[PDB]
Amino acid sequence: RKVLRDNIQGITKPAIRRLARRGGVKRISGLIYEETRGVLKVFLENVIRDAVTYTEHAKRKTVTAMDVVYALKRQGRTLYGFG
Amino acid sequence: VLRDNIQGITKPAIRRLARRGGVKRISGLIYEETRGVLKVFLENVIRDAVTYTEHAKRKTVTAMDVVYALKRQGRTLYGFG
Amino acid sequence: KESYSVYVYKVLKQVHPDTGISSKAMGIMNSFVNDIFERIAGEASRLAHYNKRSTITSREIQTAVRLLLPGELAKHAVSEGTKAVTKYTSA
Amino acid sequence: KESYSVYVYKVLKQVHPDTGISSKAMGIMNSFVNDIFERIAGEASRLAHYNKRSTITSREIQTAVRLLLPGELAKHAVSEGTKAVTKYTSA
Amino acid sequence: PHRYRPGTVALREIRRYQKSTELLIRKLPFQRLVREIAQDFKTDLRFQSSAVMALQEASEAYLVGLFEDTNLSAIHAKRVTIMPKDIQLARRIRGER
Amino acid sequence: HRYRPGTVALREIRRYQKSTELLIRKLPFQRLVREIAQDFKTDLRFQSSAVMALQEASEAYLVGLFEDTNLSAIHAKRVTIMPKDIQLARRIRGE
Amino acid sequence: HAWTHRLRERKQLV
Amino acid sequence: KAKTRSSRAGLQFPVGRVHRLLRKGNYSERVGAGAPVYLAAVLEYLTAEILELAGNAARDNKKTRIIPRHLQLAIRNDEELNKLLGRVTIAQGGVLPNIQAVLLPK
Amino acid sequence: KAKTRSSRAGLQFPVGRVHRLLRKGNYSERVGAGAPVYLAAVLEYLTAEILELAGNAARDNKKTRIIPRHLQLAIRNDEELNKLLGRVTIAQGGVLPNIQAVLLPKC
DNA sequence: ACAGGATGTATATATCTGACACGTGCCTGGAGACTAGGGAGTAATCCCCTTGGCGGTTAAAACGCGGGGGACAGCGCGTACGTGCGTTTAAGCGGTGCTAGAGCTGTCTACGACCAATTGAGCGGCCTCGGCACCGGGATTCTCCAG
DNA sequence: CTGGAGAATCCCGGTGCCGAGGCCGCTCAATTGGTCGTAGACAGCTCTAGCACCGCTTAAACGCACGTACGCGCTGTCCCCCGCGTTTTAACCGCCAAGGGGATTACTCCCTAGTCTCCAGGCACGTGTCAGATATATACATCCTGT
Repeated sequence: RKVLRDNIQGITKPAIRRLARRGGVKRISGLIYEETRGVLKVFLENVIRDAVTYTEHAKRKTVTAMDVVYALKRQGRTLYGFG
Repeated sequence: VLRDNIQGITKPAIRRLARRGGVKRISGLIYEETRGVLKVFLENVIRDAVTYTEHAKRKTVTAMDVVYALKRQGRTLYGFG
Repeated sequence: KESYSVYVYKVLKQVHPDTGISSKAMGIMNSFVNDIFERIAGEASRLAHYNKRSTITSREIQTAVRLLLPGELAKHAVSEGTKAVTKYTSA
Repeated sequence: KESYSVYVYKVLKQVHPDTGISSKAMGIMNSFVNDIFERIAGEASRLAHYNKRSTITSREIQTAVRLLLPGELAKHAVSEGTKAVTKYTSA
Repeated sequence: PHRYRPGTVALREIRRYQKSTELLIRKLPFQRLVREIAQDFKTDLRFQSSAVMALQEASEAYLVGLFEDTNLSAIHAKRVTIMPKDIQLARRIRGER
Repeated sequence: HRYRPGTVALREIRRYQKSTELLIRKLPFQRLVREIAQDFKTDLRFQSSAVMALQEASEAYLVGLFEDTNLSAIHAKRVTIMPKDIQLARRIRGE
Repeated sequence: HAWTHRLRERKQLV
Repeated sequence: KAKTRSSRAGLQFPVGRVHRLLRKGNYSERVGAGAPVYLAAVLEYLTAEILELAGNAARDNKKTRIIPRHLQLAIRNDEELNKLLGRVTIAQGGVLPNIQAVLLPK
Repeated sequence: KAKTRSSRAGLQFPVGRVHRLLRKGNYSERVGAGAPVYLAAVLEYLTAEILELAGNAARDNKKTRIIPRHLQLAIRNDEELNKLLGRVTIAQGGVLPNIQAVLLPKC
């Protein structure tokens, strides 16, 4: 509720398998799943620590979608479709 | 005026770069294949660096025109600015 | 400035006079035009400082187009823009 | 503006009071300082447009430092710069 | 009874998920992940609903970008499965480690 | 006597990773650059430092492939790098 | 010492 | 007689809105007169060829509204737009249908 | 009577030079007073770590004069400066002496 | 392989529905007209430095040869992963409700641009000299096969 | 595998010299000192929309079992690449000369900011309605285990 512990296991095994099959992956070993949790963990930390600092600079308690776009335009991963 | 000139990048010269890269053993088909890489890589830098000189209405490619072309392609080079 | 969606829709009716566009697809085209805008103008600004000038002209943009657009997109858009300037000055 | 080589050499004598620096190594440090300058100022300029302001303050640079410098370089340089501002206003 | 060979259902799904464009992670566990990470930077943050949807659709586009490259690094060295060597290799070539 | 094959190649890696000098002969490099630029605009001129900038950038680019080509060949349980590996490593790189 | 508290080096001695 | 500059130049993108965004963008001290005319042709040209190709893709799926799947298929099946938009992801875009030939039977 | 504003901040980088580069650099319409003071301290801090590390590099190679191999060795032997300068080519830089573990003579 | 059983997959028709396209009012931002001034065009210098050539030294490239180490194909084991079924857990609607805070408006004032007068910090130039480099000379240090 | 073995990297001292490094003038840029005026801080208020909770579906995750196809280790072959030697090519250096073109300076004009008036294009906000989604039955193109 407050501390919000361990939701990285919320990304399940068949959720990862769907993402792999967009890439055209036919066979998946059992050790990908713990690695893939570890990968986007450090991916989201690099995006959120940018997008929060836009909001703290604008003195807001919320985080807008435009702040996320500015964090991703920063890292060479520009989004289209949010402004 | 100038003939086939990519052959000036000699076989031991390509070997020296791979030794600095840390390659212990090199197959034979690479020597006619890295020459196809510089031919791509220089045509993407000299194409940009000429367009700085044509914009500034010069005839000599300066050192900064190379650095501005390299900084644009994400290869920032120090030691010439 | 809020959008380009009027102007995008005029081009779409000009090219494909029957097809339509969803709102989500319009918002991508709206974000698309804004992206290339500060790609070109943000880079043509750097050409002014590299030549110690203070005006951005059509010449400053024409070389900025040749840096950004690869291949035949350069050879068409440069030919496209010079048609617009010569029509603009003659009228 | 032509160089920073006087100011680089003052820092070098302050840190290592015996070592020296070649001219080619000075030209890299000269190009180094110019690179981070428009990394910070070129990005802190974008914070002014994102908040529709027109002044660049120390607050505009402090958040621009926290975006650019990773890890403990952020935690030191922010603490470094606020020492300089408070000394500047008090004197 | 009827039973497909081990690999025909796999190729069936690759044609399925490359055809459609929906978001593949369930929303409420992802929308709970972002508040796990945001607590370590500033307590008591609030999120626009479109801000979280931007975080799926970039991160899902990021992970599919990996599995296109880890697949190539597994076809290279003549395999079909993907070991976690492949993920570790096709991030160190990209320059992420 | 004669060394076993490989031990000389290791000693070069000990040496060329220690030096910083340019590994391509400079005069055939200038002749290469002036004929590539021959195609774009005829009758161009070059500053001498402008070519040396193209020297050091392109050498650092090719070295940049060969530590990533080398990781491709180790990944294939091999030692010899091959043109399969270069075509891989620049394709993951995004070229 | 010029600036030790200002600079960062904790681990390790290399 | 209004006679807007886009109509005066024969374009359809707003020359005035480009000219204001150049001046209110801290790009330079001055902006030339022919400069926003030249941008408005280029931006109108690039949006013409995407809607050319995306209109072809919507016809191939027997639809009339262009959906952002069609923008994804229009860009990724053109090699010059791929070099322009390599670092760009598209929301609700998806991936090209592409299966590696090694994985196919048998 | 001079009392240069960099000396008021207790720095060595020229605050007045930085303030001039911000104004004619076309970054905004206005530049605050505390802005070039805060920026010059940051630029001083970054040079103060490279020259401290490259100074240790030349001392380890028994030389009293930093040449740009020492800048290459000082940057690439971190993880923060390496991350900051990950796409930077240094003139006359060379490579770290790295050899893969598989490419070694067995026994 | 053939075949047919079986399973998906495509196809056609029908029927909702809600988002798209269109219309309207309005308003504020673009156009017109004009003035002022300075940025930039242009001509004319200078003179740096780039191109071209030459001759000699010699390091490096090229070539050939022999051999062995590595690539690669083949084979076999066996286990880890797909397929599928049954069970179970939450995601997902959708509906309600609360209030935090985002957004906006209106003052107002401190802060930065601008200016003019005024130095001195920093550039250029010019010196010297010593750090580093090259040379030579052993001095350890791996590498190597014949035992 | 040990052992001299030859080869090689290291440490050593010695010339020695060119490039750091510290002088010198000196001038152009930073500083001081005021002075507008407006950007921005701040208070106040509106109300959106985000958080929280509810239940109730049911799709999707989970767990389990099974067989099998792939990973992986092993072996053997051979050939392709390394190492070494000899020979040849041309990079490199130093020197020289010529002039193109970069760089700078005056000069002047034409272009653009700026102001004000003016007004119509393009916003917000509406509203019908058809493209599309969903469903259902049909026809079809699959995989595949048998024979």
